[PDB]
Amino acid sequence: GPLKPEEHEDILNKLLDPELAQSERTEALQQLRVNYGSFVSEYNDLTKEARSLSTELFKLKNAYEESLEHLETFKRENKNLQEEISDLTEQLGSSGKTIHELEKVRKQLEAEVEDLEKERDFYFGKLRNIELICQENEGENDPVLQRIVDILYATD
Amino acid sequence: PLKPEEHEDILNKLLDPELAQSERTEALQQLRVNYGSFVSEYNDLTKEARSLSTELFKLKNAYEESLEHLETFKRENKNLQEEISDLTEQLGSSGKTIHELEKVRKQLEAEVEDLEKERDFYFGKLRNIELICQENEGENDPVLQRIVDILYATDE
Repeated sequence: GPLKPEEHEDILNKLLDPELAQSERTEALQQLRVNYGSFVSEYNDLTKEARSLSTELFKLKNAYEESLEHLETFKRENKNLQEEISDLTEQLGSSGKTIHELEKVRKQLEAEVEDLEKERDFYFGKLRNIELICQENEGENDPVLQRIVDILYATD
Repeated sequence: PLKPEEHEDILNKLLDPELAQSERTEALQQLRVNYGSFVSEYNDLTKEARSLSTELFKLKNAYEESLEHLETFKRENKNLQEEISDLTEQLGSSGKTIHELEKVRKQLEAEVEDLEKERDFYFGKLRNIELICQENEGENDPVLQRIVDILYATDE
């Protein structure tokens, strides 16, 4: 780009001698002049660049805060959905425990019905068998047997 | 640093090789000091620029990380919310199992009751018949003896 400090100094040295080539004197000044105009334009450009960088910054700062706000509202919804799932699985736990107890109850009741059915059949079959014996012997006209028959035939 | 016109005015003095040696040394020193400090202010600004080009870089990265965290929570929240509807169906059917098992419990308890009544009814008849056979033991009646054999026979 422009002139480095030690190069600039090289020209100043030439300009010190009051009796060096006048053509080279005026040529040395035009170098200093053209250099100084470039260095001002370089500095200016660099100032326009830093200003625009500062504008990109706080334009990105507006975006960062909208995103940090957006991200926080999903963090909260994520936590709310967590507690939601937690509460449903606690209910599934209790529901499951209730079902397990009702199934034990059902199993107990079915074993009791089986037993009671078989006991009822056992008594009924005895009454059938006893009526066959009364029937075999009815020609005896035995009033004791007929009392047994009266018990057998009585309806609820 | 000095304005381009002040710089020019110092070049205009130096154009003259007959300028007094004291005036020339001071002029040259004016351009010397000015140039070094201009290069300083230029280099301060360059490192000041690249400073904000790094902060902008870090912030850009942070902002994009913020966006990606928001996409992760979004995708996760839809996944949680679909999990809740699944858990909710599971719990809904769980409650239906409880209601069905409760209806079954009531029906089986009512059936146990009915079978106890019917069992007691036939048993009551057998008891009345045992009493008749007991009261008529003295008869030594083989028909009653066969009825007694039935009353006391075992299920096996």
